[PDB]
Amino acid sequence: SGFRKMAFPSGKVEGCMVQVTCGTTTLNGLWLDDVVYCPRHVICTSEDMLNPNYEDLLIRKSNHNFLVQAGNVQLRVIGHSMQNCVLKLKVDTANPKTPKYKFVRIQPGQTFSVLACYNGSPSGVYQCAMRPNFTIKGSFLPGSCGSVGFNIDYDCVSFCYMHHMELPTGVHAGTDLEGNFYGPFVDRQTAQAAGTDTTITVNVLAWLYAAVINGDRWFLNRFTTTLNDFNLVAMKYNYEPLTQDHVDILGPLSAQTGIAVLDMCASLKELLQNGMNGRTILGSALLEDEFTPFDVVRQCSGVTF
Amino acid sequence: SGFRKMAFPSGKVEGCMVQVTCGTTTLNGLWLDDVVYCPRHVICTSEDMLNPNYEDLLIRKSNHNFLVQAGNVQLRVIGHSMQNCVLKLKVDTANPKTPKYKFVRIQPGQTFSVLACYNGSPSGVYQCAMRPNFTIKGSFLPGSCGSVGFNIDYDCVSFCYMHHMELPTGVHAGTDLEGNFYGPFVDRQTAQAAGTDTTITVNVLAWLYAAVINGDRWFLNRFTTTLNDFNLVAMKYNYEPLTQDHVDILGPLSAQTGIAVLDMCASLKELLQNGMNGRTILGSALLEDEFTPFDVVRQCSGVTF
Ligand SMILES: *[C@@](O)(CO)[C@H](C[C@@H]1CCNC1=O)NC(=O)[C@H](CC(C)C)NC(=O)c1cc2c(OC)cccc2[nH]1
Ligand SMILES: *[C@@](O)(CO)[C@H](C[C@@H]1CCNC1=O)NC(=O)[C@H](CC(C)C)NC(=O)c1cc2c(OC)cccc2[nH]1
Repeated sequence: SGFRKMAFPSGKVEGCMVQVTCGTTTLNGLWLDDVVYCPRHVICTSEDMLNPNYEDLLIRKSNHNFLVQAGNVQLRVIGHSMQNCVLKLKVDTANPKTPKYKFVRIQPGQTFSVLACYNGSPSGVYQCAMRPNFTIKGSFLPGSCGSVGFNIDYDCVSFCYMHHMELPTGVHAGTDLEGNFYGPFVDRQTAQAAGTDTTITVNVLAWLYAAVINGDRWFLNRFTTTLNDFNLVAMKYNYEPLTQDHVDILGPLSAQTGIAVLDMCASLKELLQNGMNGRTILGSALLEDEFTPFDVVRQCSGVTF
Repeated sequence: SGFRKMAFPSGKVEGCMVQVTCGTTTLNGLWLDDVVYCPRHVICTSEDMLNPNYEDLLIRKSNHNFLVQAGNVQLRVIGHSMQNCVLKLKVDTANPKTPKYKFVRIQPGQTFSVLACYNGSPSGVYQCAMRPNFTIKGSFLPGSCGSVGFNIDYDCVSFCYMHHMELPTGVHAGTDLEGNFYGPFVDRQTAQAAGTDTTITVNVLAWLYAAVINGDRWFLNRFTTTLNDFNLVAMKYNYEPLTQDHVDILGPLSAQTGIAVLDMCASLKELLQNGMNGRTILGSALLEDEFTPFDVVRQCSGVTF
């Protein structure tokens, strides 16, 4: 039993974390096979960051301009290409620690593990969720650019995020491993705001099932609601609408506890209208939306990786 | 910026997790060099765990009664012995992924990272804190015995916890890597109850320092107390008394903010006596206690490994 914010074991990613230096800028790279992936603004100077023409700046660079570091071993760049905001540095040596990998673009509401890195060395691992406004509530310091977000299925690591910047509100934005930004953000040194951030509803419902599975039942009530009537109240409190797919995903959680999904919705409806009155749920004074139904099932059901 | 629970990179510990089977019972083991460490109750069947005589059970066990597997590959046991509640199995092969390691016994309040494992395959990693009643509020499922808790100091990995059981209350208990239980618990199929939990006072002070390092400093009292006077008032609110390593460990955080430890102690006593009056600190208004002063230094500074 128990329920913690759990990230995937990071060992498969640590073997790919390298250091990419170009000029006087240093960030992190992901060394898969004979390619090294890193944010493209490593090639930028301090003056270039304001308004960078990247294909312009990239054409003015060469292979020997990039300093790639893997441990205490300098990796030689034998070629360079650019895919959106991601730089691709081909090297002479392949990574023996390359796992089975894939490049996916997660949908908002999904979760992934972040391996915070500085100068190509892993600092810490933690779990994030892609918020509906395509930002993440991460923990990043200058030099964390190039850190990747990931999920592991069987022995396959599915990369989905690369860190790029920090918004003025403390949240963070980045790209997938193809270079496409999550959200309306761009890789320039400007103050960028995001859209209004809604609450991932189906994540809150799975979190409540996790509390019931762990013996916390103070929030349940003897009422039920229709899917539309719940979405009507949920929309009023800036919650994403619950879909028939979301209800289907919560199926196993409803089966284990015997509480219908539409029953849990009446509890979340009550919680939004009345508050928690100073009590806690799973030790939290707030409604938590950073756990997917899989995250709860993989913990509470007993699934292992 | 961004502050959240952050676990150590689990790669170095991943390469030390193995499977230990005795008859029909399977748990997890820690393989460092040519010795595998695991809970001693692996030599038990279902009815053996009720009232086990561990010295009498080990006398009827041989080296070939032990199945040690790295993945699916078996490591032959060339020697077995017992230290308290852990089992030591000498293996014919030395682990090439063995890092520089240590066996340490941590104090209630210190944090570590748990790498949850099932059948020798790491499942997830999360940060825990040792509660003052010597339990941990973990997240374990059947087959998780042998999962280790650890801290990383530079290139050294310090092992400090080996999981053993789950209390009726939902929390968990275990031993260090020397076999000695944390608390008054024993490895048996017995209903065991921990003592009354308290708040890790040194950890809320580091968290208040973490808030001061950022924006929130609204709770600064401009008052002081003696170490003795605060300890007497803190115990009246189910808070742990401050020891000596507590005051000295808060040193770097006090020098960074210029706010003395005893000055911060009076700010916290003001928050215990009159509450927070609907004000929030670092987001959640719940007085977090699972961040050590190192967790603040390590996160706010970007210490890598
Ligand atoms: C990378 O590590 C550098 O390659 C760095 C990581 C973030 C900054 C510190 N903490 C982080 O998460 N990324 C940046 O510094 C980026 C630069 C590229 C072009 C994206 N810039 C920002 O994150 C940034 C710039 C500004 C700003 O200007 C003006 C004004 C307000 C906020 C802001 N964030
Ligand atoms: C290990 O996997 C056993 O190898 C197992 C892990 C716990 C069980 C599931 N989740 C866990 O954290 N450990 C145990 O089963 C131990 C075995 C002891 C050390 C011999 N037992 C318990 O954790 C346990 C026993 C009892 C109990 O009795 C009956 C009554 C109430 C709670 C309880 N927990």
